Amino acid sequence: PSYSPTSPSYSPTSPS
Amino acid sequence: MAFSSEQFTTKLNTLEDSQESISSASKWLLLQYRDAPKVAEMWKEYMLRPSVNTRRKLLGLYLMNHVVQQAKGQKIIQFQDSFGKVAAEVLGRINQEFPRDLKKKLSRVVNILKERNIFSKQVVNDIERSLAAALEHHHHHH
Repeated sequence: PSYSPTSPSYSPTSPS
Repeated sequence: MAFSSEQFTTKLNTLEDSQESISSASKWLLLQYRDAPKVAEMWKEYMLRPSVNTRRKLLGLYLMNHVVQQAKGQKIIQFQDSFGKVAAEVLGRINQEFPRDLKKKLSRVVNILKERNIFSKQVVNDIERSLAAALEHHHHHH
């Protein structure tokens, strides 16, 4: 095991 | 089998709590976003089943967490839309079974989730309500 419940992956919110 | 009510399910039975095991399972599941609503349902039912253990639930939590997170990353709302609703159940029911330590890992998942708003605030609240109902305690903000 080694997974992060956080992760560096994310992106701004957008309606499209 | 392909797109069966079992492909994603067999994945759950072969996950590992590590970055790449989850990443390989995530990137694949991400390729079949068509199955997003179905997999969200099968995912919850698999976690809510009495025949699953805390580790398999932790694995499922990590898989869906990467899936919904990476989904928002490329704006694949089908995942975060479907998974979000069933999340409140799973995360909130496994919260009643996870020992303090796995529950801490989930607590971060619920945190980063609403911090980044991977789901809708209603879904965020429903997850919080589910965790809350496990010990009947609440907070003045959501």
